[PDB]
Amino acid sequence: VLQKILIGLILGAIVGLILGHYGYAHAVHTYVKPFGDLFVRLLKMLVMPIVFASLVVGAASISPARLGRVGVKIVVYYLLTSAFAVTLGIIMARLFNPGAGIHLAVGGQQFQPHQAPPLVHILLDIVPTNPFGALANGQVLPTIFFAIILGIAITYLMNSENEKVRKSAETLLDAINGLAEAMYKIVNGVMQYAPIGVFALIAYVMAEQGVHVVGELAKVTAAVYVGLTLQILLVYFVLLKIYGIDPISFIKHAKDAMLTAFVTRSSSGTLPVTMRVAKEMGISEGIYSFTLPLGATINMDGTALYQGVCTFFIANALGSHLTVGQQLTIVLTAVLASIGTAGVPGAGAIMLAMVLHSVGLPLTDPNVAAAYAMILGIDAILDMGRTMVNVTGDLTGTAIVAKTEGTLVPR
Amino acid sequence: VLQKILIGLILGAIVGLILGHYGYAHAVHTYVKPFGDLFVRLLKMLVMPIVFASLVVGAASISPARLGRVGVKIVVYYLLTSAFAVTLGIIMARLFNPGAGIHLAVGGQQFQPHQAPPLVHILLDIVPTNPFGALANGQVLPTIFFAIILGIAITYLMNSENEKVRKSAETLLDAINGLAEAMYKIVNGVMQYAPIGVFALIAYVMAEQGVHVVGELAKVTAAVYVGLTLQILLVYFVLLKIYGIDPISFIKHAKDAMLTAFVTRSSSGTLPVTMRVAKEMGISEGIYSFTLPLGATINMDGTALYQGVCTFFIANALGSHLTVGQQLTIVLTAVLASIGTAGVPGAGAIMLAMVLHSVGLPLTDPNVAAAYAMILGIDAILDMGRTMVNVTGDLTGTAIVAKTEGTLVPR
Amino acid sequence: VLQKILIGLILGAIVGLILGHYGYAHAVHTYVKPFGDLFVRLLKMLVMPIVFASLVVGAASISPARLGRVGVKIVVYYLLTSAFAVTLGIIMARLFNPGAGIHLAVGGQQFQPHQAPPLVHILLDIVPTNPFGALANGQVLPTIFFAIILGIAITYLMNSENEKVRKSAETLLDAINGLAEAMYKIVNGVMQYAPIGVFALIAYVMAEQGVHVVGELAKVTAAVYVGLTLQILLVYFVLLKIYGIDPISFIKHAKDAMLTAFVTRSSSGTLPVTMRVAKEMGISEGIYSFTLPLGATINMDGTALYQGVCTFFIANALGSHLTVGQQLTIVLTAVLASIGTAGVPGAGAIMLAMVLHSVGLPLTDPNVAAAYAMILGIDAILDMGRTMVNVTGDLTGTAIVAKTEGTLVPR
Ligand SMILES: CCCCCCCC/C=C\CCCCCCCC(=O)OC[C@H](O)CO
Ligand SMILES: CCCCCCCC/C=C\CCCCCCCC(=O)OC[C@H](O)CO
Ligand SMILES: CCCCCCCC/C=C\CCCCCCCC(=O)OC[C@H](O)CO
Ligand SMILES: CCCCCCCCCCCCCCCCCCCC
Ligand SMILES: CCCCCCCCCCCCCCCCCCCC
Ligand SMILES: CCCCCCCCCCCCCCCCCCCC
Ligand SMILES: CCCCCCCCCCCCCCCCCCCC
Ligand SMILES: CCCCCCCCCCCCCCCCCCCC
Ligand SMILES: CCCCCCCCCCCCCCCCCCCC
Ligand SMILES: CCCCCCCCO[C@@H]1O[C@H](CO)[C@@H](O)[C@H](O)[C@H]1O
Ligand SMILES: CCCCCCCCO[C@@H]1O[C@H](CO)[C@@H](O)[C@H](O)[C@H]1O
Ligand SMILES: CCCCCCCCO[C@@H]1O[C@H](CO)[C@@H](O)[C@H](O)[C@H]1O
Ligand code: NA
Ligand code: NA
Ligand code: NA
Ligand code: NA
Ligand code: NA
Ligand code: NA
Repeated sequence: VLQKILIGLILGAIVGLILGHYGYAHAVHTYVKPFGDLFVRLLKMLVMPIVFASLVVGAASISPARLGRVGVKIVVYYLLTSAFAVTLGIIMARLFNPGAGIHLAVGGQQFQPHQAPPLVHILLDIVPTNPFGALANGQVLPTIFFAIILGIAITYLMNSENEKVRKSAETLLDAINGLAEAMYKIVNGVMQYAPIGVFALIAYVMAEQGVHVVGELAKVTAAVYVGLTLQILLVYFVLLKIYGIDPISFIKHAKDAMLTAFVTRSSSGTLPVTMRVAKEMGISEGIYSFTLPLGATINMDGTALYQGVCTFFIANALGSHLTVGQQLTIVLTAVLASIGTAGVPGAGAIMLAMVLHSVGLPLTDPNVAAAYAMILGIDAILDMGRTMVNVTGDLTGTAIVAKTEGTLVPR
Repeated sequence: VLQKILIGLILGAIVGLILGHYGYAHAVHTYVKPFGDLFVRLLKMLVMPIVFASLVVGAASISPARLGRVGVKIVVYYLLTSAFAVTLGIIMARLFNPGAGIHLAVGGQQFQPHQAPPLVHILLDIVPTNPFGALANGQVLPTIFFAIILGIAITYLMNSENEKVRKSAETLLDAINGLAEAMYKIVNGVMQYAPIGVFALIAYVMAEQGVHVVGELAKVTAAVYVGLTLQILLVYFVLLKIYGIDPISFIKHAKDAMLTAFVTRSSSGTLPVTMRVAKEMGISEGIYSFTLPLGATINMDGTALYQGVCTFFIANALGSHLTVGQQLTIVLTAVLASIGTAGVPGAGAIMLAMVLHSVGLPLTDPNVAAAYAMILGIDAILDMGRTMVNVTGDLTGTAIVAKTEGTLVPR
Repeated sequence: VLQKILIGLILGAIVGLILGHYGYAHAVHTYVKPFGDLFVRLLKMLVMPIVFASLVVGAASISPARLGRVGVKIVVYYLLTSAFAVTLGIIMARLFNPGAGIHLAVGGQQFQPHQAPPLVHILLDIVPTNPFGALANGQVLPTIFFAIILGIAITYLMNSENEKVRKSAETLLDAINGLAEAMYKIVNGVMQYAPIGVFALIAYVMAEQGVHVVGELAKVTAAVYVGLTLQILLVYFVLLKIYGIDPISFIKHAKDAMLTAFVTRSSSGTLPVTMRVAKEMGISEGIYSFTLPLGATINMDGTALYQGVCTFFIANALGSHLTVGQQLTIVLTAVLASIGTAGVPGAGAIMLAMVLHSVGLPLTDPNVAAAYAMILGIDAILDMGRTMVNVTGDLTGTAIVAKTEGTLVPR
């Protein structure tokens, strides 16, 4: 029930700030957060079953050729929106000018960012050498790959002349479809707990980081969140309408994944809600079962935009000036970064470091590190918004593609 | 066949002691033990399939509400019996006074015990973020959690108005039930090898550690084993009868898991036998599929009792006196310890260290370490008994709960 | 299509050598190899599903007793052919005298070989303590073990008097058989990409290592490849014909796995092709589903032969002379080595080190290391041939056993 999570969101926000103000933050950490973390875990639990099972069923429902057209379409969409995101972040930064006048003292946290594996590696790894391992290690891309191959192959089998082959292929499908159906059913149950979860999650963030949102760090929050707002209005909404979708209808249907993403701060972990949203939008499983898990890992408009704003904040705080040529470099790098970290765990951190280095602000610089460490103080706050844009772009792309594919039913 | 394993148990015991006496222990290690270790592996092999599959089928057979009442009931039972166990160990220690007069020289083995993760962590981890990972990593609690959720959800699906949904849910169930049935079938085969396995296992223990059972270490063995005996007679038997179960009937049915636990020294690894025992007792799968795997990981009366006796042995050997207040502390800590190590691998070692530290005998003390190292010399001997009490308590709880739940058939 | 891969093999070979000669090797590394590596990954992807599923179906189709006779038969075959292989390598070495006159300077690469776990360990580990873990970790032997047990048990279940038990066992079988069928279907698709894959793979090897094949390293290549040829002609062919199989028919059917092994340099990774080959030979799934995965891990005639030739090359390069008694030692050790590394990852490297040490040439000797490092320069070249003999022996054994088992249909 929407009312209820919205109450949880609002109540938790304010109680978090109140308790955080009176230095009862470590109480919230101890006694409250747990109930939030549970919600997250409960959702994450569904991910690898619901992604795998849904895709096998989906991949087997529609023609390979359509799937491939779907793939081209969304990939292009994911690329363009990402590029506009990081761009919009630069604009947002140049307009609001966060991080300026800051003269931080070196010391405190240092980082040695992990290096992104080469692009070839990352592409190759889309193909699992062991699908059972990919499922157990929770690797989404390889799971996507195998699910599709298996689904396609199942369809061939069901067109066999030998009944025995047909029947055993049907059984596997039905079993896997049983699992898919089950995971959607479980989502409905989990979402009853959402109010308590949503409450506890936001409460903790507000109690911990709500307080830190002051001075220049408020400028960053503003720039970021105005940026994120603008991506939704000026990009998604406009696009949705161009392709004959009512933005309000979409929000109406999408609201559940959007709210879950915001608090959960997990694109991956919101997937089950996202995927149910698309189902309830009446989108073909042959589409969203592919696009949404893909988008969840490679399509992060929120993050892109943040990377722009963060690069400028750090540059400002060091008194660096970013030429237009450097601004170009940021966009390019941001786009490449998300491609070249596609499967990689903790890809957000790596990307940022790549983007920062592209304009000569290595995180291994003590002055850069001081600046970064400052903005990290409120990352949870930032992460909520940007995660939610991350998910919302997936549904937008999925909606748009679904819409251009017109009528589409199983074979 | 019972006769046969009892012969294996007895033959192996005596041949182990004979060979061990004549310094042919490393022969037994080399050429005999392997056949025992095989038996253990063969049983362990069934665990994660039979736990998962059985629970899905079970969770789907009975109402959630009943399952929850079942859960409350056994948890309470597991708590009370654990508390009495460790208590009975203290009593057993104060009566027999093991470890007294010992003045060990420092040196030899040292330990740095692993720390137990915080209680919140341990509770949260009951919920797997990846069930395929939990299955592959052999994590029982999270597997229990997911199995139940999946089973419940399958039942909802089978009440669907859409035939297609019903059918695919049925298929998944039947597939999983096939796997469950298969694992029970395999147990029957494995247990034919039990005589050889039981023989080799006990032979090795007697040949290695049988000899060490002398002086104060005999006092410890006595105290422990008298303790373990007393738990069965004064606790399980009495309880069984209060709840209208014949202790001899129970033993008659239970004997197989009891004997397997004793030699196998693995609660987890005995599970398949335990779970077959409960089936042959005619207990609802909706009950024992839940209670027995749970009890197997969190309900260890044998270990609790040992912890009591071990704390006193170490204290005695150092000339420490344990006030009544400290004795209280041991009980509490022992109980908490098993809760706060629920999922954790090598939880036995951690628990003991926690209990020892609770009364000011840290294992990082060279004098404590010398004392502990002494009792470790015969841990295999000790472990046999205590493992068997560990398993037996599970069946007792399961029997009692099953009995209070009265008539119970699938929906 | 055969024509096409043969064109890929030939084209790639020559273009590799041409580009390699003109110092464009790192181009081939960068822009070509990827397409080859993809082919390998695509095949590896099928391995654990197709091995597991095929064996369950197979083990359930034929009587345990037959399976056991099959097992004895192939094991014996695997042992004899291995012994002849390493022997033939010694002969090949004494005839061609590779490595003689070489006086290498110490320095460059050093190795500390991993130690093989004890034989008992390796045998025990055939039995998985967690089959889900064995599947996810891609452990073949334990997967073989469990698949067989599960398959046998399924058959018992299907002879049950209770319909419910029968039906749920059937469903599991059909589901698993669906998966098996699917993997074979996928192989057919993958093999359409083979021409491009085969091209890129060979191109890279020729561009990288083709050039290094000169002087004494040419002598080694010759000795090895003549050896490998001779194993096929004098051993497999002769054996095939003794047991009433036409060598050319066999090659005709086998060619696909042979060519895939050669380029792929992965016995494991060729399995899916190998297993399809045997199916198309009309061999019982109850046989090849067992023998081929087994042979793929423990039966490596190519490697054995190489080990012989490599031991002599190293000995020659150091000016060591190998007595007839030492030559005996090599054979024995080579045979034992493959047994005592059965499941072990990177078993090839370990085996070689064991064999080298058996005659007093430890890889930790800087002079030995220099010699070994030299031959490593062309290992890819060597590996192609020896991998292909490795696979071919599996099909030969499988064909021979299948043939001696006469008519064999499901129960
Ligand atoms: C459904 C509509 C309701 C939406 C409302 C849901 C709550 C959103 C919370 C944060 C969003 C990001 C804004 C960050 C807020 C920071 C709090 C703050 O400014 O506190 C500073 C401190 O009080 C001075 O020292
Ligand atoms: C079914 C009824 C048959 C039950 C019998 C099964 C065997 C039980 C073995 C050990 C249990 C614990 C007792 C430990 C025995 C230690 C042996 C011992 O005392 O030997 C000392 C040595 O001989 C002096 O130097
Ligand atoms: C189907 C029939 C066609 C079969 C053909 C497929 C290609 C086989 C390639 C290598 C095999 C092993 C031989 C190794 C060849 C080494 C190349 C070489 O000798 O080059 C040295 C260099 O040119 C001087 O500096
Ligand atoms: C006519 C036959 C076409 C078969 C297509 C089968 C499925 C196509 C999949 C879509 C391809 C588009 C690329 C999507 C891959 C994701 C990119 C990852 C970048 C890190
Ligand atoms: C079916 C009837 C539903 C009524 C309309 C509900 C619309 C709710 C609007 C939610 C849109 C965004 C949700 C995310 C909120 C993020 C937190 C706000 C702080 C920036
Ligand atoms: C009326 C709806 C109730 C739904 C209950 C669903 C299943 C209940 C499970 C039993 C709950 C009791 C607690 C058992 C958890 C194990 C404790 C672990 C401690 C480490
Ligand atoms: C159906 C007929 C069965 C006859 C009765 C069998 C009863 C056997 C008693 C076994 C009870 C405990 C088994 C574990 C033995 C532990 C080793 C003893 C040393 C302490
Ligand atoms: C009459 C009952 C026989 C049951 C046999 C069940 C299956 C037999 C399997 C074949 C046994 C031969 C040994 C093969 C094991 C592989 C050896 C690995 C060496 C590293
Ligand atoms: C069905 C018609 C097929 C025609 C006959 C095809 C026979 C091809 C012969 C291939 C045999 C070996 C294949 C591996 C080649 C290894 C590379 C050669 C260099 C040593
Ligand atoms: C406003 C909420 C989002 C709507 C997204 C529009 C995408 C339409 O979705 C499409 O609709 C077709 C017609 O029913 C179906 O046949 C297709 O399977 C489906 O993909
Ligand atoms: C003495 C061996 C242990 C017996 C345990 C008694 C628990 C009874 O078990 C119960 O029996 C009911 C009546 O048949 C069944 O309907 C229930 O499913 C079952 O849980
Ligand atoms: C030349 C290609 C290899 C041929 C291998 C010969 C092995 C024969 O294979 C056997 O044939 C029998 C008769 O059809 C079948 O009933 C058996 O299932 C099968 O194992
Ligand atoms: Na994007
Ligand atoms: Na996304
Ligand atoms: Na207990
Ligand atoms: Na237990
Ligand atoms: Na061999
Ligand atoms: Na092989």
